[PDB]
Amino acid sequence: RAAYEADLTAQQSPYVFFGTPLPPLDPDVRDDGSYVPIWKQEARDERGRKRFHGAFTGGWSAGYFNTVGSKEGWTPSSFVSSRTKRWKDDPNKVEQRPEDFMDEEDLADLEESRKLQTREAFSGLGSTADDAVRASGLMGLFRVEGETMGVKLLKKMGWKEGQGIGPKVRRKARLGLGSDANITEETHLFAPDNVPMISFVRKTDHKGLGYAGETGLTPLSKPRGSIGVGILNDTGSDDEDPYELGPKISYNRVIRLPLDGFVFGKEPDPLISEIIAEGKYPPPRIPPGWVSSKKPSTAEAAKSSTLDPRARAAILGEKQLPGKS
Amino acid sequence: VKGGVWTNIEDEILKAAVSKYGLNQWARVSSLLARKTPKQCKARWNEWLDPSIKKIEWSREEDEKLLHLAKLMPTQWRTIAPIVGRTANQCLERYQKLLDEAEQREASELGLTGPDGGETRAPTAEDVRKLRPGEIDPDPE
Amino acid sequence: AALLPIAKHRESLLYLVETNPVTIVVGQTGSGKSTQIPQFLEKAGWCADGKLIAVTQPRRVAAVTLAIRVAEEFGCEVGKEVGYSIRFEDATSESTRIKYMTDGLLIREALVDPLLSRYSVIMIDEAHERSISSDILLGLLKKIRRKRPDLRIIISSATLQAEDYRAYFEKASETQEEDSSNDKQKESIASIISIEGRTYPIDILYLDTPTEDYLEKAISTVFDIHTNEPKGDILVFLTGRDEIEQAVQAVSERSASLPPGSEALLPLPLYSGLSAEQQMYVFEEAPENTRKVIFSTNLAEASVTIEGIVYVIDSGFVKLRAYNPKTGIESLTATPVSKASAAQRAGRAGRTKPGKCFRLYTEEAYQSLPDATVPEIQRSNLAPIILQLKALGIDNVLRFDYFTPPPAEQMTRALELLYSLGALDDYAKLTRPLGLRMAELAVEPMMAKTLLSAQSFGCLSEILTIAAMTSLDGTLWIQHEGDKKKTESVKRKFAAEEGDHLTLLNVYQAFVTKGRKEAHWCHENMLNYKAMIRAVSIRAQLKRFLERFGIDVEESLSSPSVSQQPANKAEKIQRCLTIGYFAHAAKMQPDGTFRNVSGTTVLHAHPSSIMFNRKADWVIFHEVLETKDKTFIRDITRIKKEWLLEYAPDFYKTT
Amino acid sequence: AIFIFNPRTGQLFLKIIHTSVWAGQKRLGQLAKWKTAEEVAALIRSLPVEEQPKQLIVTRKGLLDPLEVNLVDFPNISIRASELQLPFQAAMKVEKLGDMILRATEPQMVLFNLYDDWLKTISSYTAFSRLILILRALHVNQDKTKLILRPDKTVITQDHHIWPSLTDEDWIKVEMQLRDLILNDYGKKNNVNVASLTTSEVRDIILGMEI
Amino acid sequence: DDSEAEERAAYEEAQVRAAMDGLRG
Amino acid sequence: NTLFQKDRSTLSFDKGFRARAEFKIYQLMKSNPFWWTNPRHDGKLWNLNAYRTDVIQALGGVETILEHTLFKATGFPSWEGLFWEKSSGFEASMQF
Amino acid sequence: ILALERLREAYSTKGRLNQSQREELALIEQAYDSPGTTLERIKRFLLTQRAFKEVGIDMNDNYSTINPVYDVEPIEKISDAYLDQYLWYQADQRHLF
Repeated sequence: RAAYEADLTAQQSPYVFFGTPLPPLDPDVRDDGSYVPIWKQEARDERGRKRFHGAFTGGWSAGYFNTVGSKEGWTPSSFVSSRTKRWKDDPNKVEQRPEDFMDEEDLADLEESRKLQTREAFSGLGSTADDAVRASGLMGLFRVEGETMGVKLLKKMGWKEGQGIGPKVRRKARLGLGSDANITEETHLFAPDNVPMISFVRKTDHKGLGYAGETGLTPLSKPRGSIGVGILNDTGSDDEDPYELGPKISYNRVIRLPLDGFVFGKEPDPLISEIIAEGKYPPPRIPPGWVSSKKPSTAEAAKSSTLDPRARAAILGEKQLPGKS
Repeated sequence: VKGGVWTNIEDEILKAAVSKYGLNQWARVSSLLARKTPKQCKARWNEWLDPSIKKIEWSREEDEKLLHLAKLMPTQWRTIAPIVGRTANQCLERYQKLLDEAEQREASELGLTGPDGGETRAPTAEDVRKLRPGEIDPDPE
Repeated sequence: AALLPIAKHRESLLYLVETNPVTIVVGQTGSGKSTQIPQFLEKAGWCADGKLIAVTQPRRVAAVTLAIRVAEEFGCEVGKEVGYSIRFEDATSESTRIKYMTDGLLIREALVDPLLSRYSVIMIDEAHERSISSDILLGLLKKIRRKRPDLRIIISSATLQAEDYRAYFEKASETQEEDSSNDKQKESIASIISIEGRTYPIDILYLDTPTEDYLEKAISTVFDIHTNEPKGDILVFLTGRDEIEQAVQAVSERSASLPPGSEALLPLPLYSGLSAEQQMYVFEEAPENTRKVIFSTNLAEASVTIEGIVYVIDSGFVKLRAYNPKTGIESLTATPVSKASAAQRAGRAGRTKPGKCFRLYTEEAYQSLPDATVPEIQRSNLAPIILQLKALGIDNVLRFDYFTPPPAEQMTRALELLYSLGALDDYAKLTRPLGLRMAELAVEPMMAKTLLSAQSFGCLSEILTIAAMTSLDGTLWIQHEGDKKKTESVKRKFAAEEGDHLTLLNVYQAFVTKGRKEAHWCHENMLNYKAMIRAVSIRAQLKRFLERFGIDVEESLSSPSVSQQPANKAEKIQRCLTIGYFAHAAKMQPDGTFRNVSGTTVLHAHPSSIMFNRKADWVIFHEVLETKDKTFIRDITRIKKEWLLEYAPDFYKTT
Repeated sequence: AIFIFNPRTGQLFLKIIHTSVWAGQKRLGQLAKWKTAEEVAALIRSLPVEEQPKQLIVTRKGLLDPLEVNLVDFPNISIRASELQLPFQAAMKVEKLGDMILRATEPQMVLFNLYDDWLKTISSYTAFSRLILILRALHVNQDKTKLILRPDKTVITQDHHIWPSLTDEDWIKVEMQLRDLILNDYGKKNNVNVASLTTSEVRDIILGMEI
Repeated sequence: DDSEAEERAAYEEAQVRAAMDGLRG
Repeated sequence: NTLFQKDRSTLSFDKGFRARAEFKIYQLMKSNPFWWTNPRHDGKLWNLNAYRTDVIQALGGVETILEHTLFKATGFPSWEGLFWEKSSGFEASMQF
Repeated sequence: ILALERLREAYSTKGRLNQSQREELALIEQAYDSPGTTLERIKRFLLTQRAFKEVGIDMNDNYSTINPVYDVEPIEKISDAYLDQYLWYQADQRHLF
């Protein structure tokens, strides 16, 4: 029946010259790659049969058919040494690693426990873990950001955090002495301030602008650990605590007629009003006597463009960043 | 969504599954459908889709029977309905319709019926019983 | 042309472009500035010395339509004397004098002549939109004009924010403060001329109470304005495609319930990726005893103009994209409209006859709205922008004359992204031409880094094809709602289990090699034609770009040498992809959703990718976007974890 | 006096400024802030790179202006305004400190250890909290804090120490008594009940943030 | 909130009257 | 304690809860062993943690109990700092 | 709040719910999110509804006696719980018992 699925895949997906074609959409041939929820999935082993094999993974057998041995058996490798051929200075030191004594299940669980995370110098997608550090008060005043290296490379070229970017601002100061303008105003070159970011509130509803909406009601309040009762006998978590009844009680310490539903604007929009208005700019005088002085490829130049940015910015009058000196 | 208004396709699949399966097996009948529970299919069969339900305009003697039974058994509509010969919701709707029609008659010979179709006419209970935009029918079956 | 008010000030602004080095123009859209000002400059003798007039447009299709209109008004063919240049499409000639470009194409074409001696007048239209390229070109022109005062700059600030441009245009440099010893009068470098347009009076009506459903309130507004007010086509400003679909379905269902003998109502959607048939149905006038209801997105605000429109309903919302700096994902969220955007939406009604405005919010709700939109440079991924700025040679991006400075930690994320993608060293400098090779490519820098780290590992032409498919906005498949299993089957005609990029490679190879460049074959295959032959041209242009990189081209697709095994070739392609796309890595969870390497944010497969129902363990995605509530990821491709631990040793580390 | 305190190690740099700087000068607050920023920058330049600070927390917002002028050469050092009303001024109310501040005839650097010998027993967080509490209590009442810190004549302050030597339980009792004094003062000043205050309100009163 | 104070007080006399059954008489 | 709990007001609008708990047997198939007491109205009426301490002391001690078990075969140096996981990753995987 | 809290005590126990229990939990969460619409629905049901769904009947076995257990529709259970709490509170206020 391999020829039937083979030429059915050839007929349904003829132009697959890259990757692997999908199995055909038919009731006869199942879809192995399709994701069928979890409440629809079945527990199968490496061989496809529906059984378990561990004692702590829900099987009625364990090991090599209820035996702690193996089909290949065990053979103790030998060890001989003397003053002449001493073991410590031999070149082929076969070391006694904790993996000769393990099994494929042990290695599988070892790599299962070994997770993946980004390095300290690079930030990842969706990383939101600094709020607990920052929203702590005096605890967060000592724990500063651990120098993600983009901030460090901006630091090297002349940036200090707490202020924005741009050309340097020539404002004198504020000393905390109110708004005194009697200062000499000799105007040191400061750094531009940081404009804040934007954070739009999530909008899934169709509720309009300025609408408060209906407010909700809150529910009426609400050697560590133990050996479990089973993942299927946990039912509704009938056990919380035997020694006292109920949840944790939190305590205080004290004791033309317009359209229907539309109102007429009391004032017109100014922004549409300057469209037909004369504006606030008088046109130029234009005295008689002025005369127009001017009487009435890119790809090839880009190919010949040998101007590297070291020499491209030289004619642009820009100061290059300091390098390795 | 589990529930909702009943369509003609769902009604005919319900009738076909009742034909193939019977009345004591509602889980299979609901398994032919997609948006309806076994209890909802059973309620739709027992309230509308059974053709032992009288689905025409009421006769007059049915109306005196309904009014006398609503006089002797206040608000026991599941008891009144077998005796009258209709369903509980049908008997309740006809009773409320008779009450609203008598209210309209009292307004008619009282003089409250002025301009026909005007906005000053006080509506009946049927207009209030009409669903507002954003409201759920309690008896979709 | 003559009836437009712009000619009434014509010679005046000519005096300005002969006297002031920079001259900001204030004018409402529709006064004919874009159609006549380049013509006025060409007739003033500014092209007699072999010079050029540049019109920089933030919008692409608006640039094409404006160039076509100016060519039609000039009596010349498009590209002969009036031409255009947008991304990957340059229709110009040597005899061309008036040229309409994308402003981003001025940013990218600036790596030809840094002084821009090929051009004499640079005018920036729709400057009130305030795109990123507009501000970068403003800084570039300000820095160029220090060395070339003969270059003239015109700004079409349609709003009352032209004073901000003027205040930007006396601040020249800190270096000129030392030479300011003479008592000479400060000459007016920047002069703002206000050419006033004409609009018929429009009545604006607000609400006494805020609404609970602006879509249904807008539908009720349309039906009340049809039943009460006389004949006139209705335009409504909506946000998304789904709201327009629900609106047209609801008005069709209620127009089925309309009484006979009244005027029929024709619903018409206005999306960005519309087909030709729906677009020409929208642009064509209403039939006899028929009144049109155009449910439109933001296009009709600034990009396109539909005639015979009397009514316009502003929902008070517009979708906006904002790249989060801390997380690193986009967010297409429904922002409340700005004061200037709502003013333009109101003013787009009364064009042919005096209409009415029907903003769906209270009058006090039009009092705390933002005066202008959020700056586009503050809510975008700055990594291509910092890449372009270092391509021009300005590596001091901290000390750069921005129009509005981006906030201080977004470009830190951008520099982190650029360092992870090769390009930059530890000293914040563009490197030995690695960084230069990502500098000049018009691709997203992620897979430009991939294409550089392709030749050392074999396959180059296949992911060059995938690069043609990725730099492509409007999707290849024509969205056929009537076909559900047929769309899956024709998506399964070219399906690859090892990711979604290989499906695009398969459809390109089917079109080019065996399809013989035939469009009707794409018509049975439910695929578009124009954007994908544009992608063919893009692949040719990128092949030319890597020909200028000095690496020879290995085009083995034409050769029948299939002796290399295809499984190793496929894993080679996806291995190069995860060499590139290591930052956009995710792991699928048992509940069906995906999750990042940090394991914090919930990600879902986009319902257009091949792996919507397929099971995978580790994936890469081309781009992540946040919808209304779910955060989707596109172009799902299967990878391995040890590929991440091998090709990102400084980014990722195991426990 | 200019105070530069290290919270991690307890090191305190006291820059004593004499009247000779203020002789013949006008707008004394302005060049006072400038001289303070210049002295901080000079002490930073004198300190080695390993001992150079990474963050500067200023009790006054105005120091954001001159220090940035005085620390152009050090972009790796950040300056942050403190929203906490830190009672670092109340360090004049120690008798010995004000004694050599007033008797000093020249501007000079003086080294102090505000934690004394707490770091051998407790961590830097508890020592910092105790120092902040002691400074707040001194700002509230100098004599009452002196009486609480020395409840008996057997409690003798060491010559090299500023606070008298006490055991851990004695320090806990002193901390609780100073907390009671500060809470009573805050309740009397702001007309708030003392016994009804939660832990967050008590900690915010101790830290001095604007509630 | 004055109403909240009133109905929490109502809880307070409810608990006292629950505790004072027979003693009040 | 009930005079100091957080939600005394909504609990003041709760009347007739004892007869309701008596009639709960006609609504739920699960029986309530504590039908007679309401924690939000009566409070916690017993405390049995001294039972835990004295049953630890009654069995000799922690060391005798751990001598009955495979504690020394785990190689853990001290008992304090040792927590049990209720389920397993595989066991929680095979839940539905 | 009290009515929904006593409706949760049956089924807020996490895990192993049938379809009606999940519908009840969804209805209770919907009532928590939007209280006013739920209250208007309940009052409309008290004014108008006089015909109700079928009530399932089962037996609970204590091994000495068995007792009936009634299964009511969740929407009617919400209405009945609100009515029960309101009636008990108003009879406590008016000294009925």
